[PDB]
Amino acid sequence: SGEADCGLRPLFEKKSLEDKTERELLESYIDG
Amino acid sequence: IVEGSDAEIGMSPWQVMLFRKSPQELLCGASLISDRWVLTAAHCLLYPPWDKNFTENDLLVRIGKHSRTRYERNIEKISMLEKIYIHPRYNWRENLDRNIALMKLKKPVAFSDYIHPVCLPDRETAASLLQAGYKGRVTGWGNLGQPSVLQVVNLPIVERPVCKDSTRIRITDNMFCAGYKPDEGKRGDACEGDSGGPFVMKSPFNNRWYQMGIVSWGEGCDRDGKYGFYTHVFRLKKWIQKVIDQF
Repeated sequence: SGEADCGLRPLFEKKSLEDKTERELLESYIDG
Repeated sequence: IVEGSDAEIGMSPWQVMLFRKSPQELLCGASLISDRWVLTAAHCLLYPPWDKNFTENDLLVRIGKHSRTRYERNIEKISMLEKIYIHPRYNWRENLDRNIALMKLKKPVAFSDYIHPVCLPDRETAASLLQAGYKGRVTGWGNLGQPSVLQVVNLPIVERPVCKDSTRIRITDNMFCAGYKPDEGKRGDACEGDSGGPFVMKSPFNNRWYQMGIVSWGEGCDRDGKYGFYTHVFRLKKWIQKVIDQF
C-alpha cells in the first residue's frame, strides 16, 4: 500500500523535517 | 557499510533485513515496496558457487529495525515468506545481469513511523536522476568491526565508461555503478552484507524517495579500487509488475 503514499517518510517529509545528509543528495543533482 | 555515519530513527523505513532461519544469521539487505512485497538481489537467494539456494521456509525478514544488536519492542516486526521469485534471466555465472528477486510476505506488515514503503521510479524520475555525479543513498549495518545502529552513505553514480574499465566482467545496461574515486575526495561504500539493499534517490520535484537500484555483488568491504554495481530497477520494472500482478 505504497503506490500512493510511497517515499514520504512519517518522521521526516510528513513532519517537514529533513535528515542530516539528504542535502548532499539534492545538491548533487545539477543540470535540468 | 564502510565509512558511513549513523542513520537517524525512521530515516530508511523501507529498509528490510533478510535472515537465515537456522542458524540465525544476517544475510542481506532488502526493501519494502508494499505491505506484502519485498525487493532484494537474486544472489542473496541463489548463488550455486557457494551452494546457496534458499527456499521460502529457510528465511525470515525483520522490518523497522534501527539497532542491530538490541530488540526494539513494539517497533520492529518479523515476517515469514510466502514465496520467492528470482528473475529467470539472472546470470550468476558471469556478470550478475538481472540480479533481482522479489519476496512475498506471508502476512502483510503494518505501516508505522518506522515502517513505510519506498517508491519504484517512473520514466521521468529515472531519466532525470540517473546521471553520473548525482548521488544516491545506501543504508545497512556496520561491518565497517560491526555496528550498533543503521549506517548511511551517499554515493555518486559513475560514468559508464569508467564503470566498464573498472572491471573485466561484461557489464550490461541493466546495471550501473556508484562510488567515489579511489584517490579519496570522499570514501564511503556498501559492503557484502548490504547486498540486496536499496540505492535510493530523492526527487527534488515531488519530495519523494525512489529506489533506483539494488546493491549487487560485494565481498567484505573492499572492492580493490573498483566500484559497486547496482541493478537498474526502472529497467526491470515490468518484470516486477508481472510478478506482483500474477501472484
